[PDB]
Amino acid sequence: SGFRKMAFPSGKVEGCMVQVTCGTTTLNGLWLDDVVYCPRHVICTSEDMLNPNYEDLLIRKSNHNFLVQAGNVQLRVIGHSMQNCVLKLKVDTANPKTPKYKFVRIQPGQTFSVLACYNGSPSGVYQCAMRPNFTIKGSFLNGSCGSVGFNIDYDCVSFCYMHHMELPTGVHAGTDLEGNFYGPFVDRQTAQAAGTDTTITVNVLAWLYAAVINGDRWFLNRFTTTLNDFNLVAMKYNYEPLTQDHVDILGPLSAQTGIAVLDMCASLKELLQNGMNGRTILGSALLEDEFTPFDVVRQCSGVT
Amino acid sequence: SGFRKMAFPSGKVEGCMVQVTCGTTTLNGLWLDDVVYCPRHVICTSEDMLNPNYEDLLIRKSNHNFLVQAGNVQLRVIGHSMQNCVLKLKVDTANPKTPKYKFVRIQPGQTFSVLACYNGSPSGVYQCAMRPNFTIKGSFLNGSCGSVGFNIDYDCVSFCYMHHMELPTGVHAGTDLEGNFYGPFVDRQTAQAAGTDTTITVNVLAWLYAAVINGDRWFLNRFTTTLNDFNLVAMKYNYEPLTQDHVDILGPLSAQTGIAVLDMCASLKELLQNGMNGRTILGSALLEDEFTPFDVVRQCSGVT
Ligand SMILES: Cn1cnc2cncc(NC(=O)[C@@H]3CCOc4ccc(Cl)cc43)c21
Ligand SMILES: Cn1cnc2cncc(NC(=O)[C@@H]3CCOc4ccc(Cl)cc43)c21
Ligand SMILES: [Cl-]
Ligand SMILES: [Cl-]
Repeated sequence: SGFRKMAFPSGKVEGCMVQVTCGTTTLNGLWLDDVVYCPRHVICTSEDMLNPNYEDLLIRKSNHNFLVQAGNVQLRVIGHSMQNCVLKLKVDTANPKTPKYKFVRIQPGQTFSVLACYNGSPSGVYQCAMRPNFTIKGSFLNGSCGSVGFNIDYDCVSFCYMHHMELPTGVHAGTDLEGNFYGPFVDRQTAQAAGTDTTITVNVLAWLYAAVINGDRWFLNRFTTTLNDFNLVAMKYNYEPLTQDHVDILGPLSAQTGIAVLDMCASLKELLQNGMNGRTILGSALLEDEFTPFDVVRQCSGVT
Repeated sequence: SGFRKMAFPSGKVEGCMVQVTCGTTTLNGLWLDDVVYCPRHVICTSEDMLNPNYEDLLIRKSNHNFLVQAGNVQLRVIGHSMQNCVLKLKVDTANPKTPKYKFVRIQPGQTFSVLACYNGSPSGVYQCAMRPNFTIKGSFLNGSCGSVGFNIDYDCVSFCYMHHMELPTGVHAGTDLEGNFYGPFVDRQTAQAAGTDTTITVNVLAWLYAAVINGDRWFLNRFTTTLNDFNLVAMKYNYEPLTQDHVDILGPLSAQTGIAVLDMCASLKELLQNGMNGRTILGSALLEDEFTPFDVVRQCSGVT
């Protein structure tokens, strides 16, 4: 028992991290096969960030202007191209530590681990979720750009995020491994405000099932609700609308605990309306929404 | 910016995990050099756990009764010994992935990362702290025994914990890499209740400094306190007494933010007395105590 904000083991992704330097800018790159992926703003000065024409800035850069360093040895860049907001630097050596991998674009509500890096060196690993406003609440400093978000399916690493930017409000923006930003953000130092950060209802429900599985049962009540009834309360609390797909997704957790999905919805409805009353659930004084129903099943069953 | 419960990169420790089987019991082992460390209860049946005489049970076991499997290849056990509550299985091959390492016994309040494993395979990584009652609030299931807790100092892994047991209240108990349990726990299936789980005051103060560093400043007040005055309030809230050593430890965070340690103590004193009033600090509705002052500095400066 016990339920923790758990990240995937990072070793497979640590073996992919490299340092990319272009001129006076140094960020992280992801080395898979003979390609190094990094944010295209590696080609900018802090002044170019204000209004960058990336296609024009890139005309002035050649293969030798990109200094790629894996560990403490230099990689030879034999080609470079821009795919959306990422640069792909073709090197002459295939990464020997390249794991089985995929590039996936995730939906809001989905969770992933992040291996925060500085100068191609991993500093830490943590779990976060793609918010409904397409930002992430990470922990990134200057030099952390190029750090990646991922999920592991036994031996296959599914890369879903590359860190690019920090909005004025401290939240984070980035792209998938094809260079397409999550949400409306652009790689420009311009005022970009995120939209409403709603709560991922399906994830809160999954976390309430993890609490019942791990012995926290105080919040369980004698009521039930309907999808329409629960969604009226959820809207009022800036919770995402719950769909029949989310109910289906919760099916296995509902089977494991014997608590019907709509009964758990009524438990959540009362927690929203009454508050925690100074109580905690899985060591938390707030309703956690960064555990998907798949994460709950994986952690509670011990998938390796 | 952004402040997350961050674990150390786990790759160095993933390369040490092996599966240890003795009879019908299978748990995890830590392979460093030509030695495999694992909990001594690998030699017990679920019935032996009730009242085990380990020295007697071990008489019946030979080198060939310990099946050590690294990845999918078997290791040859050429010796075995019991050190306190751990078994050291000498193998004929030195682990090629053995990192630079140390065995350290940590004090309560200290934090470390845990790489949870099942059948020698890493399933996840998370951060936790040695509680003042010498338990940890981990996430471990049946088969997770032998999973280790560690800290990294650049390239040196300091192993501080091996998981052994789950108390009836869901909390966790284990030993250091010398086999000595943290606290009073014994490797017996007997009623063992943990003592008071007090809050690690120095860690809460360090986390309040991380909040000010990352822009959460609402809780800052116009008051100051003394060590004696703050400790009267802290005792009443089951907070650990704050010492001049803890004040000295906070010195650098105090310098970075310009907020005197005793001023932050008064901020904490008011949060304890008034509550959060439905507000959050670093995305938390409760005062987090599993970040040491060293963790705050490391994460906020990006030590790799
Ligand atoms: C500067 N900085 C501090 N903590 C950060 C965490 N993550 C990222 C950054 N970096 C940025 O956001 C830079 C700074 C200049 O403005 C822009 C504009 C667009 C883009 Cl794509 C990147 C950036 C951080
Ligand atoms: C059974 N189990 C379930 N979730 C666990 C998480 N961590 C550990 C265990 N295992 C144990 O605690 C076993 C079960 C039998 O009782 C004892 C007694 C002493 C010792 Cl050292 C180990 C154990 C877990
Ligand atoms: Cl910006
Ligand atoms: Cl027990």
